[PDB]
Amino acid sequence: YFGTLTQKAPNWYRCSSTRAKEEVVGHVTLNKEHPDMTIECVDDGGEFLPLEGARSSYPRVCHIDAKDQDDCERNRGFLTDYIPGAKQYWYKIEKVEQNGEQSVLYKFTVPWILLPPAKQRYKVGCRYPNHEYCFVEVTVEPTPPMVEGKRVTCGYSESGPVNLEVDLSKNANFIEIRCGEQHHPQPSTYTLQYCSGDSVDPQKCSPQSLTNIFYDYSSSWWKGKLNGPDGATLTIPPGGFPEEDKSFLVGCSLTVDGPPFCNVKVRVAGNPAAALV
Repeated sequence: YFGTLTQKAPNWYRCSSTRAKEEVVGHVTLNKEHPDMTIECVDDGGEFLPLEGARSSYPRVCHIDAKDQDDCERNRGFLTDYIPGAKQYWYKIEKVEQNGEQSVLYKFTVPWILLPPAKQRYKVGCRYPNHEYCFVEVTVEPTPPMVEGKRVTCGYSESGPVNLEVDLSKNANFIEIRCGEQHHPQPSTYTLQYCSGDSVDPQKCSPQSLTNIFYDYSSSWWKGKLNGPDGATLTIPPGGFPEEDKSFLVGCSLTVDGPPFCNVKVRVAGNPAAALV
């Protein structure tokens, strides 16, 4: 049931219902420099795979291991499970007529600031009523981990933990940490505990009380969830700062318990600063 897939440009593929003898699969990579892709389905008398997936208010995609059109569609996933915040209007759809050939063009663009914190793979393509199909696999590259001011955006890599450091002090007393809606906090008890070990890996975390770090500590100093849409914000009242410089580890895991990990070392400045003793 293989349709015939040809590449017209990087991230632009064309499928027709001409029966090919071997399965050819397209390969798209979406990142900041190449935030868009085009799927072109030839109408031989031209639907995006999965059917309706580029028109619906909840956009839908194939699992990356779908074996064919029916396997894809009977198991169709949600685009937002791969890219949080994805919207139908990230697709622009066009009918094109050329020299007696009708095709439909589905051009998908990810706003680059919304690239996910971990690499994702799904696939889409073209499908026909007689069950013919072409797959185009989509790799969505991640937003780099970063610390911008006091906002810490975690990220995940299979080639090792991500380590980020950020500062807290009396006069710059809040930080925001984002694990992403797809991921998970470490330790899970982070509003009460930090990792005294050298990783937020549950096997290495060695959770200890945040009363080791702050004075008059309260879990109420955290607002928002680490895996909520805006991450979690930790705000330290001025009296909360100890006399000594300190640090603690909090972070994120890809899955509830498992790697990759993102380790955020929060460096707490002692109060008073030496100038003001």
